[PDB]
Amino acid sequence: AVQKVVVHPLVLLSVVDHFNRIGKVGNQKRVVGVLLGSWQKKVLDVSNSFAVPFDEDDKDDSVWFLDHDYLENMYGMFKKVNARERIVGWYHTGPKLHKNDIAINELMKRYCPNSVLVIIDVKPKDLGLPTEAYISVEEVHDDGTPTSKTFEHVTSEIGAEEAEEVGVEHLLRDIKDTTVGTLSQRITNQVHGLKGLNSKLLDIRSYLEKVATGKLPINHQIIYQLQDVFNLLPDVSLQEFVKAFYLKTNDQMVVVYLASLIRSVVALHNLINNKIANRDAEKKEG
Amino acid sequence: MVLESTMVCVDNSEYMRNGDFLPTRLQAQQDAVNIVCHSKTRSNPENNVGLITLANDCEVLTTLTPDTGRILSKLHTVQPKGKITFCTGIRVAHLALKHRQGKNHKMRIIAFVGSPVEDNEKDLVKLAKRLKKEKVNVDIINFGEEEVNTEKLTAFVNTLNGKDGTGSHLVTVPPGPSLADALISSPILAG
Amino acid sequence: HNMSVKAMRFPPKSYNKDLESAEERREREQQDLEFAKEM
Amino acid sequence: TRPANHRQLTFEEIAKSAKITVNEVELLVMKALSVGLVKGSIDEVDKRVHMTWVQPRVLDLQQIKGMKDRLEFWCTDVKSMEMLVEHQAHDILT
Amino acid sequence: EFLHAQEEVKRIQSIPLVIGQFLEAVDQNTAIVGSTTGSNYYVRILSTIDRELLKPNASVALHKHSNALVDVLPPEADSSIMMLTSDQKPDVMYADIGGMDIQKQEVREAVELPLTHFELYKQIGIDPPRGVLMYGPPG
Amino acid sequence: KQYEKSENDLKALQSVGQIVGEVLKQLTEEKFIVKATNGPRYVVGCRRQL
Amino acid sequence: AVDTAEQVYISSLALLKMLKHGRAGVPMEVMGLMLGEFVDDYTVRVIDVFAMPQSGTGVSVEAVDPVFQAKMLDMLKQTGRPEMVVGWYHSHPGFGCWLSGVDINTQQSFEALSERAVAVVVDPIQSVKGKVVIDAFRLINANMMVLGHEPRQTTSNLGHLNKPSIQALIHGLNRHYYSITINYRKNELEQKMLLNLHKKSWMEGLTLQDYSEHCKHNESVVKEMLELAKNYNKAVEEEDKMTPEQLAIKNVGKQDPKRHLEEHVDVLMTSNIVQCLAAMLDTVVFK
Ligand SMILES: Nc1ncnc2c1ncn2[C@@H]1O[C@H](COP(=O)(O)OP(=O)(O)OP(=O)(O)O)[C@@H](O)[C@H]1O
Ligand SMILES: [Zn+2]
Repeated sequence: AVQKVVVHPLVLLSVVDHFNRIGKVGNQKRVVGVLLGSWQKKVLDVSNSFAVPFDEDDKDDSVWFLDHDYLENMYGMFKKVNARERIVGWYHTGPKLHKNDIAINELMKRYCPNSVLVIIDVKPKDLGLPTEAYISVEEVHDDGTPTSKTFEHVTSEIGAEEAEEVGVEHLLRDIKDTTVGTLSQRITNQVHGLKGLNSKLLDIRSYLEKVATGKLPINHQIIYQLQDVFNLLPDVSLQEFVKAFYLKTNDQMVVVYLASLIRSVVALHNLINNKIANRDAEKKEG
Repeated sequence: MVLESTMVCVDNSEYMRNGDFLPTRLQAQQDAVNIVCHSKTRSNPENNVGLITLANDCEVLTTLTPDTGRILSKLHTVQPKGKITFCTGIRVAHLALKHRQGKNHKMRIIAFVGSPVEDNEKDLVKLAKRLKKEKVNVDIINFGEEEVNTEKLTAFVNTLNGKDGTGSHLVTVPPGPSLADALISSPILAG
Repeated sequence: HNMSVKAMRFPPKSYNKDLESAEERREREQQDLEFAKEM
Repeated sequence: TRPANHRQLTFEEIAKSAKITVNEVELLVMKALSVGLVKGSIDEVDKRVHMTWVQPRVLDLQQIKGMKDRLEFWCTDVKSMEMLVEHQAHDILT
Repeated sequence: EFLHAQEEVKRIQSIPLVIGQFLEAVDQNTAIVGSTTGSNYYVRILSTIDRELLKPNASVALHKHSNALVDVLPPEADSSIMMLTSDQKPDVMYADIGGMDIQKQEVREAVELPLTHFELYKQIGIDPPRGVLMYGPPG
Repeated sequence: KQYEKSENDLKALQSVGQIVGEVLKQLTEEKFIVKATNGPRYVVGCRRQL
Repeated sequence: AVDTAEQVYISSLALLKMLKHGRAGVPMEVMGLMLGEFVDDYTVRVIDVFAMPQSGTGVSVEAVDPVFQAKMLDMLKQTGRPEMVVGWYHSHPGFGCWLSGVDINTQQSFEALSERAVAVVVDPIQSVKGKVVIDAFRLINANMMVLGHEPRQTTSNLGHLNKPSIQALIHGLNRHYYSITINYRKNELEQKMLLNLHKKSWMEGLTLQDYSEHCKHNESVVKEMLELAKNYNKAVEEEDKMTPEQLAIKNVGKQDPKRHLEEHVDVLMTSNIVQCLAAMLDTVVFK
């Protein structure tokens, strides 16, 4: 239903500072808060957020509290200072998908119809993007209990804004791999993207570990996609795909040959522009 | 005035479903809640009163507020039907008591039982010594009908005012459908 | 191409001062800016 | 059963395994394409069909060993090919 | 660091920008414009402008206090837009004019026939007319 | 009420005039180009809600 | 007294709050409140900023409702953690930064509460990347200006490091208020999680980029690159001629083939090589 999301650095830091301001609890706390923003053109947007007062105990871990007085009053304030701004969903700090995050969404679904969640990271280390968002469905299959409230991950990305890029680029001042030439693609996706294939490669290997040892659900709805992958594995070197390849490339290196061929003539013309500069400078200057 | 925050736990379980008490059980304990929040409110303007239940779905129907009109509106057509779950009533009380406005306030809860309980006394003695280690003073007032003589309740309040607590109370239900105001005339006079 | 880079970087020599703008014109800019600030 | 090497079969083999005549198997496989349990093409003159996609079925705890092993050396191709990019492309990015 | 300072200068562009018109340049990287306030000035440039987007009558951008070149503009006029083409073509056919065979075919030669078949005027080279005048009694 | 009627003018003397202009064309979403009934042509931005 | 070595520390979030709320209602002078720990006589560490909604239409600074900041002060008290109000701000939008006569009044209403309150001006237009422009201020007593006496008694080479702007020098600059050198507090906990997340492709370079139109676009550059090279066979030939400064001023009306050429050589080069190598890795990786 909703295509993808847009997340700002303001909300991105604006969870982490709250994790600091409850960071004096020491023992254990998750950061849970209310996510605010709009969505237009079936593109989700996230602009602002805050956090709800919240506690939890491990013994009888089916008890949670969201102060709706704080919710109504503070969102009334945010509506008052910005009527354009509104509710969009929620977020929890999300290390590993806590258990109450199946009916928190049911607790606050009366506010937003597509009451969406956001899982973030407070210990940032990965080779990907540590921002996650699911969506609520209660989809029905064809075996066992039908209507099952399973969250489903819609794709996610960090959105920019012309206002906030001044502050972001100001707060970097650290490293910036611009001059995007023949190098920046090699590292933004050719070095790094293979490691992007490494983790998704290793993930199904980790799921695979139930061979006779792991959890109880065997396959049913996992192996049609895997069987579809191994059926969908590409063509081997026999056909014209080789000769179209060879044939293909062979066309591209022509254009490479022309471009490199003109570049040397350009630099040689600059050398003549240099000779004229130094010669008619030696006898004239002295 | 004196620092507390009154947290009432209402009983919307499925054994609250007759007119044995004269107007309505719901209206009777409802107006009891009204006059005890007049007592706590008019004895202390700082005290706020919100309501929780200990049924299957322990919902915060009203957020903890010094208002009473939302409390009245939710107690209108509250639909007291569902399976009681008392063992999570302790956690859904105390965790909100950690959610309260200030820990300078006295941890005081009133708890309403008008249904048969299926708890273990081991479970409420783990939660009871949990309330000992958390220093929590709850006076439980029984309503409606009950397993006679509060089975596990005397042991619970005993394991609540035990170890120099000795100030917590357990008002049992008299099994006669009378006007409950004189039934609760003792804790409102002296806790 | 690279040899046409390596054997042509000689040129940059001789000339050695790129002045910012001036000194006395900077002082006169401070005086005229001081008069605009006084105005 | 047929691997991804060929997965290409003949109407003689279909006539054997279903023991039905030559002039019915085409009407069978057009029905199979109509249901969409299988996806492939039909050549008539060489009497062979190029089956590409099949309906995904279920399997026991034995085929997951095969998919495990096919996964396993598929990992080290990514390792080995990626290591050329790391080692050789090292001076382009520190 | 040169990439950092490279973007740093363009804060001067910003918003509160007034409009003049480019006239000519004295030298490399210093020029002469005419403000739409009416007066002309001897102004400085901004470095990152492609100078080959200037030509003659360029609409330029001027800083509201320092009064120097800022940015080049896509062209603008208010005298008229461009005859907006939807509710703008007066419903009038060529057949609505009767008895103007000389002048209709003649202005057809004068205007749109060099607009389309330019290579005949160039190829034979008969110097197609720049502007046309038409007159007579009214109506 | 006499302090109220004068209290209208207590803060009512703070509105500042608005230059009457005219839209020429539109460069970008935020880059606009106008000219008043006074003189020169300007480059201008708008409120983000209007 | 002070030593003009005050050194305000702020945050890594409040800058974002200032630019967002200062940018959303930008042509009106929006404002709000500042909220952080007040450390010693020299420094201050303002960790948080919440904004205040306006009073009505009109370019000014409106007023402050202590009902509203009394409540909002307590929302974080009963939810997050207690802090202290230290300063406040407004927004000269595209002006630069100074104190107006209206600004100095509402400042003067705040310094009487706490003597080390802070005036702050954000300018969310003239900032681009390295120029954020804030320059927090505070009043100086005009009584000592009547005394003819110099305040603020410099004991450290820390004050006169930034030269003041000429427009604030036209304004009350040094006769009614002073500047404060500020900086920022940050950590790798934030630096990594904003660097690693801002501009990230996912698997996009592991694609093929419109495989019919790649060679077609390659044609679509080379075709006019021919005639542009004919112009390079035009523009060299007026050397051994008039001086290159005239060959510098004279080339401001018509395009040159040189720079325009070496642009397109780069575009064809990096356009081709990425599609080549990225095309060839998948042959190994996928079967
Ligand atoms: N075929 C025609 N030839 C000449 N006149 C015609 C024809 N058909 C209609 N007319 C009339 O002649 C008039 C021509 O209008 P038009 O405005 O072009 O006149 P004009 O020559 O421009 O005179 P003026 O300059 O005074 O307007 C029209 O009002 C129309 O009524
Ligand atoms: Zn101001």
